[PDB]
Amino acid sequence: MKLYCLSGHPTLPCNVLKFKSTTIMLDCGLDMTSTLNFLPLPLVQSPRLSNLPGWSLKDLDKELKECSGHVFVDSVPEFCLPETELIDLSTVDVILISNYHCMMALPYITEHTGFTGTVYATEPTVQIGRLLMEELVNFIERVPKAQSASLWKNKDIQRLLPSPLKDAVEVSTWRRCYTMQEVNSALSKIQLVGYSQKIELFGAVQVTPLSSGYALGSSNWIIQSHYEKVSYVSGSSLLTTHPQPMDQASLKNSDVLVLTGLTQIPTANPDGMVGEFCSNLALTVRNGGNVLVPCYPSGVIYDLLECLYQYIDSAGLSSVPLYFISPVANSSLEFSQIFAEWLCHNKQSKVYLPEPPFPHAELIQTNKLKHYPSIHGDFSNDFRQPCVVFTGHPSLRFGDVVHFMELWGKSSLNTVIFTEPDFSYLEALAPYQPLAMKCIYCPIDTRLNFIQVSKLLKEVQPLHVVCPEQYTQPPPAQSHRMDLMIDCQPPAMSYRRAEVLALPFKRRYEKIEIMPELADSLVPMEIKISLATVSAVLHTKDNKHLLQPPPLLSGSIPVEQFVQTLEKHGFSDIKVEDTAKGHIVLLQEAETLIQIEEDSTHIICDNDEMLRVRLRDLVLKFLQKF
Amino acid sequence: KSAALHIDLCKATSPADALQYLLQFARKPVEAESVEGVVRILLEHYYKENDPSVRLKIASLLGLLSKTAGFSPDCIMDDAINILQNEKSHQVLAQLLDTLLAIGTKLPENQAIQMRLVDVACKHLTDTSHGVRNKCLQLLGNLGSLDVQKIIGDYFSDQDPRVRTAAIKAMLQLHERGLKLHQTIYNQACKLLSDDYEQVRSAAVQLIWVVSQLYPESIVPIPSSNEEIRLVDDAFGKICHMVSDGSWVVRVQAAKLLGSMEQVSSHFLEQTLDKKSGACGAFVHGLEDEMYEVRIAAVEALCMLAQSSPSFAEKCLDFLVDMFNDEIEEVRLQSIHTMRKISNNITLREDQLDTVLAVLEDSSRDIREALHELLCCTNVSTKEGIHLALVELLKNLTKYPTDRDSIWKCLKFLGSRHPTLVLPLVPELLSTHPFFDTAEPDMDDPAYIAVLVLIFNAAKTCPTMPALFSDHTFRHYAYLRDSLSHLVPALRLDPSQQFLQQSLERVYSLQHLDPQGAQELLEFTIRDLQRLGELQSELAGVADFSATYLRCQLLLIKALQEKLWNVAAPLYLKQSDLASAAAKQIMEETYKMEFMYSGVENKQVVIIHHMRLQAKALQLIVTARTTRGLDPLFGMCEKFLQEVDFFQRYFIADLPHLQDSFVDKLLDLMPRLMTSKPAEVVKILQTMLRQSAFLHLPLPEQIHKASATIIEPAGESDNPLRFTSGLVVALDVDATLEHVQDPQNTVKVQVLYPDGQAQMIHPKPADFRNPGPGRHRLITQVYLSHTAWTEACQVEVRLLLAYNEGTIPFSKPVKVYIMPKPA
Repeated sequence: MKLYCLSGHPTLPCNVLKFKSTTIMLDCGLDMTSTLNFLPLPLVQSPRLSNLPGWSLKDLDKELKECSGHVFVDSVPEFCLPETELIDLSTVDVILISNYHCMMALPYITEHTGFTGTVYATEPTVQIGRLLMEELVNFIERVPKAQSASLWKNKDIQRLLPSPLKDAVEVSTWRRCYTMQEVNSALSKIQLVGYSQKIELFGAVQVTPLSSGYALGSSNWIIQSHYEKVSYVSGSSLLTTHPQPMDQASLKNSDVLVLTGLTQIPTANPDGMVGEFCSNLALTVRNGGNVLVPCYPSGVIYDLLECLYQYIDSAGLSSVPLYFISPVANSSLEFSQIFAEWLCHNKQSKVYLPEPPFPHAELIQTNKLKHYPSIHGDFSNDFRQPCVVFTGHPSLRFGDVVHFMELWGKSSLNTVIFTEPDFSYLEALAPYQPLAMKCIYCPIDTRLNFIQVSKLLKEVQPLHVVCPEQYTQPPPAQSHRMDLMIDCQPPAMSYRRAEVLALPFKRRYEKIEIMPELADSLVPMEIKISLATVSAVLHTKDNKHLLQPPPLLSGSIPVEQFVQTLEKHGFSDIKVEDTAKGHIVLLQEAETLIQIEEDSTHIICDNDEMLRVRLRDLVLKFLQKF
Repeated sequence: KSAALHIDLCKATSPADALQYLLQFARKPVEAESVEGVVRILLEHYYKENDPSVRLKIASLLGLLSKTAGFSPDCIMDDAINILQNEKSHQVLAQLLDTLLAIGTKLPENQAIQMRLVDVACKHLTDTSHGVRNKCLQLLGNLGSLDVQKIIGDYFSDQDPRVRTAAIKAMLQLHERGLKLHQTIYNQACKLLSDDYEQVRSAAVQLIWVVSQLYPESIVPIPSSNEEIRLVDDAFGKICHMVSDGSWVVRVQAAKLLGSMEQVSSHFLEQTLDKKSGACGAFVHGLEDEMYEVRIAAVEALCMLAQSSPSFAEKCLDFLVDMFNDEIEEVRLQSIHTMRKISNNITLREDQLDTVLAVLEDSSRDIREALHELLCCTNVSTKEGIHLALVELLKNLTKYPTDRDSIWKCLKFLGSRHPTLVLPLVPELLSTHPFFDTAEPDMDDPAYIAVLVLIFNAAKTCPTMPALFSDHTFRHYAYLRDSLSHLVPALRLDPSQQFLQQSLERVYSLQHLDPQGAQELLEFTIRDLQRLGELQSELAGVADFSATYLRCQLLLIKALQEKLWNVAAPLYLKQSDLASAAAKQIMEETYKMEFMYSGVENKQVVIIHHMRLQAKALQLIVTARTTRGLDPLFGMCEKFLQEVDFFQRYFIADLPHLQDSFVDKLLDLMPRLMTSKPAEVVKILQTMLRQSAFLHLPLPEQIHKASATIIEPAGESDNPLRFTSGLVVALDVDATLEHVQDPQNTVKVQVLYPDGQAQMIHPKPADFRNPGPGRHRLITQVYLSHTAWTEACQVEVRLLLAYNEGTIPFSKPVKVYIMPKPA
C-alpha cells in the first residue's frame, strides 16, 4: 500500500514497499554519476592533472580545480547513495536484487545501516556483482587519494559554483568507496534463487524472480499475497540477446506494476550503434591509430566482442590485438562462459554437443582476444601499438582507462569510443577536454524503450503503474517528443527522490484454509445462491491462518405469511392486533408477544422462559443468515 | 536553529516538503543545549501533522537527537510516552519505541525511567504489528530488572517468526547484561530448534548454549528412556544434531557453540568422531561440508575442544591433518593455526606426517610463514619425517631467498626439540664419508648453513652429536657461533646515560661563554651525541633528539653572529649570508623533533614550539634586512605577532617553566610590540633574540627515532626493468618501520624520476602490517611510468613522513634501473 522511493535515479532505483506485514527493498543501486564531479584517479601521477589551476573565489582554492572552464574537486571520487535516513533500514526484511548494476551500494545498506534482513538474487547476478565490486575497490584503493575536500559541500558555498558542481544534489550524503571487507560481508548475507523459484517470506508473501533478458542473471520480481500482486519490472530487454527472453506472461493480473530500468538515449537503435562502433574502430585502426573502449568488464562488452569477431574477419583486421585489461578480466570471461543454462534456447543448445556458448573462447584460442589483469604485468611486454583496448571504468575517473586517456589523448589518430549510456560522455570527458583524441559516442543500451514498454503495458494491463517522474515527461534534451513517454489509461503515478507513494491497491479478503474436520460440520443453504454459517477457533502460525473446529438473519417472512403459516403450529388462543404496516401477535398464556417490523422480526417473552426457545425455533423454519 | 525550523515546518506543505525539510535537518547536528526547543517544536508539529510518513520521520529525528553529546533526555520522555500512547499507526509506534529505547540507553543509571519504559513496552507488547512487538521485546531486553523472562518467554510461541527471533535475542541480551536465566527457558528453546526459519534456529541454538553454560551439571530426564542426563550433555547432543541443519549459517553457529563448551563428558566428546545421544559423527559431517565457513568454524571448535582435552586431541590429529589438503586458502591457514595451537598435547604419526608432507608444497608467503611457525611448534615421532622436512625446506630455500631467515630460525627450533631424531640423520646430512676426508662445503651455501644450524641446535641436548662432527664441521661451528649466536647455540666440545646527562649539563651551565666558545662547545657536544647515538641503540633516540635541539641552537647563534657581521640594510649581500638558510634549517629540524620521534610529551612540545617561534622571528628579521617595502613588512610582522599570541594561548600553563626565554620577555612587552612601528619591532626583536636564554630540554623517559629500511628493491646489481615505454611498471616495495605510532596517515612513498618530476604516494592501511610493537612491515606496489629512454637511468625511491602540511624524509634513498623500451 506504501512505497518509499530512496533514489531519484531512474536506472538505479532503490524502492521499499511497506506492503502487508513485510517491507521489501527492491534493488539497491549506486548513482555513480557523482564521480564525474571529481578529478580522475590516475594509475601514475600525471603532470597535467597535478598542475591544474585552482579555482578562485572570495574567501576554498586547493579543494577545487579548474580545467578548460569546468570546475572539479581535487579529492577521491564519492558515490551518491540512496536515501538511507528516510526509513529505518533495520525494519527492511528482504532485499531483492535485479541486476548486477543495481547490486551496488549493497555493502552500505548491509553493514552501515544496521540491516539484519535477507538478500535474494540470482547466481549470475551475484557473481558478476562480486566482480564489479572487486574491480571498483581495486581501482579506488590502487593509488589512494585523501578526502580533504569538504568546504565545497556547504549549502551556502555550493550555490556560487558553476553548473556541474552547483546542480549536484544530496552532496552531504555522498560517501567514499566501501572497503573489500564490507563487500565480502555483504555477499555473505545473500541467498541464491533461480528463475521462477517461489520464495516464501514469513508465510506472508511469495516472490519469484523472472528472467528479464537484459543481462546474465537479470531478473524481474513479482510479489504477491494470493490476492494482490505487485510486479517489479527492472532493466529488461526484448531483443535477441543471449539470456532467455522476458517472461511477460507472469506479469499479468498485477494490481501495481512498479516500472524502472528503462533505456537512456531512447532514440538509439542498439544494432545500428553496434555497427557504427565497429565501423568507427575499424576506420581508426586502418589509419594506424589506437582505440580505447571504456566499458564494464561483464556488461555489453560480450555482445560488441561477438560483433567484432564477426566484423574483423571480413574487414581484414585479424592482425591487430584485442586487449581487455581489468583485475576481474579472466573471472568475467569464465563466468560468462560457465553460465550456459542461463541463456536463450538458441545459445543454451550449445550444451548438448561439447562447445562453450560464447564465441570469445575462439577469440582466445586463435589468440585474437588477450585479457590481462593490469598494465604492469605481461601486457607491457605484449603491447602492440595499433590496438584496441577494453578497460577501466566507463566513468573515466578510475581504472586503467585514466592512464590510457592520458597516454593517447595527445594524438588525433587515437579514438575513445563510449558504449555505456549511464555516464554523460561530455561530463566524463570534462577533466580531459583540450585533448586532440577523436571522441565518439555510440551508446549501446538494449533496455526497453517507450514503444516496447507501451506494447508491454497494453499486453499486461496493470491496474496501476509506478515509474520515476523522468518517464512521465519527455527527456530534457528533446522536450518535445511525446512518443518518449509512458502513456497509460490510468494516469500512471510517478515518484521523485525520497517520495512516499500511498498506493490505492488496499484490498480485503485474505486467504484462509479450512480443514476437513470443520468442513464436515459446515453445511450450506440456498438463498437469493449458496451460503453457510461458521463458528470456529482461529489458529495462526507463520502468517498462515487455519480454521480449527472447537448478528444477522435473513429470509422471507411477510406479514401475510407470518399470520397464516405459523398460526397453529403448536399453541392456541392467539389474537392479531390491527397494527399499521404489519401485525402484532400476542398470546393470553402470560402475555407473550411477537412483533414484526419491515424486513425484521423479534420475539417477546413475558414471565415465561420454557416456551421462548420454541417460539424462536418456530420462526427459524425459514430464516437463513444472509 | 529553533525558530527557523519552526517557521519552515509551518510554511512547508504537509506531505512532501515538510518531509524533505526534516530530511535536510536530520543530517546537520544540533547543539546539546538547543535540543529542548527543537524537540518541543517537533512534538508540536507531530500533534499538528496528520500524514503518517511525516510523523514517522519526526519520531526518527527526535530519537536521533537524543544521542547528541551529553544532553540529558530525562525532560523529554513524558511527552514521548504521551505521544506514543496517542499514536495510532504502526510504523510511527515502532519508531517511537525505537526513540524510547534510545532514551533509555542514554540513561541507564536512571532506574525509575527504565521501569516506566519497560511498563509502557509491556503495554504495547500486544499490538498486531510484528514491528511493534519486536521493538517492545528489544526494550525488555536492553532494559529490565535484574518476571521479565516470563514476559519475553511468552513470545517464544508467537506466530510471527521474526517476533520469536526478537524474543530470543532479548533473552540473550538480558543474559549478557548479567541476568541469570532460569532453567525453564531450556525446554522452550528446545522446541524452537525445529522451527522452519533459520534465524529462529540460530537464535535458539545460541540460547541453548547460554543456558547449558549457566546450568551444566543440572539433570534433565529423557522423555522416553528412564535415563538421567546432565543438561550440558543433552545440549551438546542437540547442538550436534544442528550441525546437520540445512542452512549453513545455523551450521556455522552450531560448530562455534560446540567449540565454546568444554564441560561435556569424555565419551560424548569421543562420539562425534566415530562413524556409528544423537551426536554420532557430528564433527565428521561438520568437517567435510560444501561450505568453507562451517569447516573453519569446525576447525576452530576442534582447536578449543582439543586444548581442553588432550585425549580428544589424539583422536583429532588425523582428522585435522587430513584437512590440510583442503584447497581453500583461509581454511588451510586456520588449520595450520589450530594445529600449532594444539601442538603441545600431541605428537604426529608416521602416515599422518607423510600425508601432510605430500601436500606441503606451498607457494604464497603467508601460508609458508604459517607452516614455518607450525614446524617451530610441531612435534613429530619419525626421523624420516625430519628428512622429508629438510628436503622441502631446502627446496623452499633454493626457491625463495627471502624465506631463508624464517627457515633458519625454523630449523633452529626444530632441532632443539628433536635431537634424538636428528642423530641418525646427522651423518646422512653431513655427507661424512667413512674412510675419506670429504671436500669442505661452501660456507656461503644457505642450505648447508641451515643443515648446520639444525644439527647444532640438536647437538645442544645430545653428547653423541659432537663425536660425529668432521674437522671442517668443527671449524664451521666455531664461525657460526660467533657470527650467528642467535641461531647457533653454545656447545660443549650505566655510563652512556651518565655521559649524556653530563654533556647536556655541561652545555646548559656554560651559557655565559663568548659566541665562539659557545658554538664550539655546541659543536663538540653535537658530535659527541651523534657518536653516542651511533654506538648505543636504546639511547639513539635520546641522543639524536638532544643533538637536533643543540643543532637548532647552534644554527640560531651562528645566524645571530652573522647578523653581527651584517650591516645597514641597503648594503646587505645575499650571496655571503646564511642566516635565512639557518632559519629554514631550524624550521625543518624543529619539525623533525616534533614528528620524527616518539614518546614526546607536551613538556618537550613547548620547547620545540619555542625554538620554532625563535626561528620564525629570525626569518622575519632576515627578511626585514632585505625588503624595502613597508606593507609586506607590516604583513609578516603582524603574522609573527599572531603566531606569538597563539603560542601564548595554547601553552599558557607552561609559561612559568620558560623563565628568561624569548617568548617570556616577548610577552612581558606585549602591547608595545602590538602598537610599535615594524622597524622598531624588528630592532627590539633582534635585541631580545640575542639576549634570550637557552631553554633546558627535559628528556623523556622513553623515546625512539622513527626509522625505516627499504629492503625489497635492494642494490642496483639487478638488471634494468624493461618494456615500460608509455605503460606502467609495478615495483614491489617492502620495508620495516620502527617506532611510528600512526604510519598509515603519515608515512608516504616518494618516487623521483631522473627529471625534475617527483611523485608522491599515499599507501593504504592494508599495506601496513604490524608483526610487533613499534615495528611495522609495509608491503605494497608503487606504479612507475615514463616515456622511452635512450639509456637505462636509475629512479630514486624514498620513504617520507608527512605532518600537519609538509613532509620530511626519514629513510635511506634507494635506486633501481628502468629501461622503458618502445615497441
